[PDB]
Amino acid sequence: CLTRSNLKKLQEKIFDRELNDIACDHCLCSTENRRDIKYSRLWFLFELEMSENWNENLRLSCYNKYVYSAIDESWKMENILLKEQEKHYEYFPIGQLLIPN
Amino acid sequence: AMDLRVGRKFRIGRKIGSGSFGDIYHGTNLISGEEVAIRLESIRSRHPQLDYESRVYRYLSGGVGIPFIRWFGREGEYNAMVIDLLGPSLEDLFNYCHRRFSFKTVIMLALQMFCRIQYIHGRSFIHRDIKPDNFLMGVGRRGSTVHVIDFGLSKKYRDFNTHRHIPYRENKSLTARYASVNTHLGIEQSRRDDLESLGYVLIYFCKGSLPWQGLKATTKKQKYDRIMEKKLNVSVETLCSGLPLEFQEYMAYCKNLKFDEKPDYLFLARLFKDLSIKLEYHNDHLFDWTMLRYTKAMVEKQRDLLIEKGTDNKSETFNKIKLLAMKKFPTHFHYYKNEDKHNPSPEEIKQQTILNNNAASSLPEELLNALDKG
Ligand SMILES: [Zn+2]
Repeated sequence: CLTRSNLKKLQEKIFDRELNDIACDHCLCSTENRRDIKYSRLWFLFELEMSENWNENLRLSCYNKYVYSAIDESWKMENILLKEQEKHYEYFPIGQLLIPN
Repeated sequence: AMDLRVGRKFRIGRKIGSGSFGDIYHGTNLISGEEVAIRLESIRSRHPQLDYESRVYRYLSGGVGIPFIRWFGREGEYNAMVIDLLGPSLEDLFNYCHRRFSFKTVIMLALQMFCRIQYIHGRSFIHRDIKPDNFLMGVGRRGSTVHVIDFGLSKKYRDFNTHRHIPYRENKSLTARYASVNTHLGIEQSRRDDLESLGYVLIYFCKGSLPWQGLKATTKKQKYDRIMEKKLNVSVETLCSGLPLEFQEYMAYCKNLKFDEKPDYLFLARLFKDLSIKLEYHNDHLFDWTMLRYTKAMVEKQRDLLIEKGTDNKSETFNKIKLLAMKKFPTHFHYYKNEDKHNPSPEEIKQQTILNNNAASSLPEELLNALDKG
């Protein structure tokens, strides 16, 4: 079931794996970058939008692998970059997410 | 234990947002793997609204920028609403850009907000709660599209079988920062009040503050009174001092609207769209945070290059990164001047471009590759 105590234990382990279990040389994913922002949304929902390999974004390649996939190996997340450019929405230049070497 | 699910289709992930007396969680569809946002509201709340706005989203379904509800229902102690994942709010992106937006971004944002509001009005609804926090960007390829959330205070302003407006009322209960002047007076909220509130947000974007902000008083009641005394007293010209005249013309138009008359949305669209033409802004879908996030990422990866072959700082380092991006896109970044009490011409605004082109940053060897970037 879904209780308050269940949500606490779920969030605790996530932030434990979020603190010191994300092991990559990516700059945005680094712990130093998260100290910079008190509003975690700007990091988790805006800066993880960037792509290091130009295939998956950081929330899929780095976060999903170290935080979610470690808790549950079967935890599924899709590649939102593979999605279509839907007609109603304003055009999104994908070049803004691609990190230049 | 570590597998908490909602609606038997979505699993709960990390906590991303905390609404008033409510929580927002990132989630994924168990079958397709699509990312979703999960809103949780406890049943033991004095003012539940999640069920109500759940009905509103589904009624406003099929509109651009209107979050499609994937599932609503009850889960144990909580009411659970599941929508498609959205990016940060404009208030979040405001803080990201250190609470100052370029003239370009403001106009680009204004043009998107105009359509969002008009659509909601076109479905016989008014929002009644317009603030930067209620506008979110999408994630992925929806990142350019502005979305609208929080319809807890939303209300129908007209019947459906007939387009007859709600009657004029008073003493309606008085968000003090962006509320309409008539909202302070207890007058019923209308379509005009939404657009007026929107104007307060746009002016707030340019200046980074409002006249009623930062007012002091001994008795706390006087604190609230001074703000109301401020909104009614301040003239439109003073309100939009260092801004282009288009802003003043907007606020003057909205405050002159009758209680029941329909706004000229196309006029508001053209008014700022004409301004962007004067300011030589192009439709390239490049916001301030877009270019800042890119420039920041471009600079930081060059660190690794230097190494292999070798909180006070944040206000200083962002300033260095903002300046470098300002040099890279000199035509895009135009800002409001604090000193100015007059409405600047497009020339003075386009004068900043030359200044941004002839700008110098601190970083040496790093900027050398930034020159090599081209
Ligand atoms: Zn990484």
